[PDB]
Amino acid sequence: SQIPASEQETLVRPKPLLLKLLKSVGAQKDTYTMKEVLFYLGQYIMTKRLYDAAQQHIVYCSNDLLGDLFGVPSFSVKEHRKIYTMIYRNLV
Ligand SMILES: CC(C)(O)c1cc(F)c2c(c1)C(=O)N(Cc1ccc(Cl)cn1)[C@@]2(OCC1(C(N)=O)CC1)c1ccc(Cl)cc1
Repeated sequence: SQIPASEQETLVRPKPLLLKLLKSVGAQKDTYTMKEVLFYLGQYIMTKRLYDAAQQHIVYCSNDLLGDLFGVPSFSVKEHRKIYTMIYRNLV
C-alpha cells in the first residue's frame, strides 16, 4: 500500500554484498523480485535478531553487514519508501 504492487513485482539484480546476505538465509539465484529481496532481508533480520522488544518496529543493524549496506545504524520498518531507496543503492 506504501509501495505499488508493480514495483514490488519487478525483477532486480542485487549487488554482490547484498547477494551475500540473501545467500546466507538460503536464497539460491542471481535475480529476484523486489518482494523476494525484502522477504529474504526479513528472514535475515529475524535470524540475526536485529530487533528489540522495547522498540518493536526498529531494525538494529549497527556493526552488521546490513548496517553497512544501508548506511544506517538503525531504521523503521514503517518507512517503506526509505527502505526501498536503501535497497536500490544495493541493486545493479
Ligand atoms: C520485528 C521487526 C523489527 O518489527 C520486523 C522485522 C522484520 F524482519 C520485518 C518486519 C518487522 C516487517 O514488517 N517486515 C516486512 C516488510 C517491511 C518493510 C518492507 Cl519495505 C517490506 N517488508 C520484515 O520482514 C517480515 C518477515 C519476512 N518478510 O520474511 C520476517 C518475517 C522486513 C523485511 C525486510 C526489511 Cl529490509 C525490513 C523488515
